[PDB]
Amino acid sequence: YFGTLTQKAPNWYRCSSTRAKEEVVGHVTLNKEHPDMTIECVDDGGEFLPLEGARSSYPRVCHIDAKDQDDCERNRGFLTDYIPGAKQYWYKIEKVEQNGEQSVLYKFTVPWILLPPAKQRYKVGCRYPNHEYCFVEVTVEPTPPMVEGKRVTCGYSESGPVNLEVDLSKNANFIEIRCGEQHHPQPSTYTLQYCSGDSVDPQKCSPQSLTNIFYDYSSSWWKGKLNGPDGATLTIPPGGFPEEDKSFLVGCSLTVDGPPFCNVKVRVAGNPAAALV
Repeated sequence: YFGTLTQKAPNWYRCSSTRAKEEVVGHVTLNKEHPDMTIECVDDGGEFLPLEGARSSYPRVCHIDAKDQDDCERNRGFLTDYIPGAKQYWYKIEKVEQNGEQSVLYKFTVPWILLPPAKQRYKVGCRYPNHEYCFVEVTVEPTPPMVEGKRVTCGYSESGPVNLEVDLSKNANFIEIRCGEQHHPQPSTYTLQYCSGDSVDPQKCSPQSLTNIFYDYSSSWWKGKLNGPDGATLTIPPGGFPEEDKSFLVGCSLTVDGPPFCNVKVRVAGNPAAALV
């Protein structure tokens, strides 16, 4: 049931219902420099795979291991499970007529600031009523981990933990940490505990009380969830700062318990600063 897939440009593929003898699969990579892709389905008398997936208010995609059109569609996933915040209007759809050939063009663009914190793979393509199909696999590259001011955006890599450091002090007393809606906090008890070990890996975390770090500590100093849409914000009242410089580890895991990990070392400045003793 293989349709015939040809590449017209990087991230632009064309499928027709001409029966090919071997399965050819397209390969798209979406990142900041190449935030868009085009799927072109030839109408031989031209639907995006999965059917309706580029028109619906909840956009839908194939699992990356779908074996064919029916396997894809009977198991169709949600685009937002791969890219949080994805919207139908990230697709622009066009009918094109050329020299007696009708095709439909589905051009998908990810706003680059919304690239996910971990690499994702799904696939889409073209499908026909007689069950013919072409797959185009989509790799969505991640937003780099970063610390911008006091906002810490975690990220995940299979080639090792991500380590980020950020500062807290009396006069710059809040930080925001984002694990992403797809991921998970470490330790899970982070509003009460930090990792005294050298990783937020549950096997290495060695959770200890945040009363080791702050004075008059309260879990109420955290607002928002680490895996909520805006991450979690930790705000330290001025009296909360100890006399000594300190640090603690909090972070994120890809899955509830498992790697990759993102380790955020929060460096707490002692109060008073030496100038003001």
